[PDB]
Amino acid sequence: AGPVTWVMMIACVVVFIAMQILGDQEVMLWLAWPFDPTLKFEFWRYFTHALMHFSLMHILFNLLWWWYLGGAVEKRLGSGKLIVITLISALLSGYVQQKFSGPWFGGLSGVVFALMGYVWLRGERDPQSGIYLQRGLIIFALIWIVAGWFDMSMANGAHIAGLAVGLAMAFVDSLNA
Amino acid sequence: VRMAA
Repeated sequence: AGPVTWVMMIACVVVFIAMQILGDQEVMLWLAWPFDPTLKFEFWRYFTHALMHFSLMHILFNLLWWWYLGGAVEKRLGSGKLIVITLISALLSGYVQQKFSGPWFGGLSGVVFALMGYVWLRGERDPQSGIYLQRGLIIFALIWIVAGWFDMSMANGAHIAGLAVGLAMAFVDSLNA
Repeated sequence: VRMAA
């Protein structure tokens, strides 16, 4: 089942609903990464960027990946583990996307790229954890990054920063194991 | 705007 898996899928749907009623821009003004240093103390923004989606294929594609991989981490390593991966990856993939291309980005695939990174590496270095990423998916993941380099209009810094975060954490966690 | 993706 997974409480931290469902809470995030419900948050993303609640916020998507609001973007349909109020328009994208109206939600963006309030949930996006701070665009002005004066707003730096609006702490929610460092995380809230991750809840915003721009089409139905955007949310569905993301929530599917979140369910498959997020649910697997939560099931085997617990709710606390998936919380910490989510918070650290959302903050850092946000920070890198803002530097690459400014603050107008949104979506969960920064968290998703860190999950792909964590589940793959953790499954190779600590097979006993009981999670893993299939080879057929580590290829789709890699095609997905590079298809963003050569363009749609993806947040490329989010993708690469997320991936990096998730490898790092999976490495650290495959020492302590 | 850029999608995370």
